[PDB]
Amino acid sequence: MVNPTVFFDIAVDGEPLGRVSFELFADKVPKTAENFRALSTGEKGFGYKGSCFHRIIPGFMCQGGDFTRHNGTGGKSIYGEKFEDENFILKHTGPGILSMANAGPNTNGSQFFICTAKTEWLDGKHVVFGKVKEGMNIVEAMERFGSRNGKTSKKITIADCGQLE
Ligand SMILES: CCOC(=O)C(=O)N1CCCCC1
Repeated sequence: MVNPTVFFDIAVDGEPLGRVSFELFADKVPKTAENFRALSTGEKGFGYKGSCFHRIIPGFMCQGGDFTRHNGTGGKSIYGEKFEDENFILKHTGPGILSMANAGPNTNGSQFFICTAKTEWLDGKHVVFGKVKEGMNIVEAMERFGSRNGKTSKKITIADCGQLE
């Protein structure tokens, strides 16, 4: 151990954009970090590779991780279907925060978002579990394919993903 590092290679209608890497806070939210880690390697036989960022809102966040329905209504965890909010120790303090999307309390599956700003109104509502390490420039590039309601102007996909260490 040590907190693990995962990467995504991002593409735009298939054209490579670049690599984003994340530190996952297994020291504070081990169950949540492990879900995202395993979905990033695909070790359970499903996961993030090939999925899209379906909702990108400039100045707010980039949301993805629905690998089952590919529209924001789907996705599942490595623990069945959904799991509890683990804790809310960490806060949405600024750009680069990685946090769990949900449909209300205790409905974590696979969907997640990457903040591009401080979003303190999500504190206590979404479980923060990591941060961007490398590639914030790529997140900023992704953000530019979003819109105010979150519809993307091109398809923003996870071409590849996995664990770095
Ligand atoms: C910024 C994260 O957004 C979400 O998790 C999301 O999709 N929703 C927020 C919670 C209610 C349903 C809609």
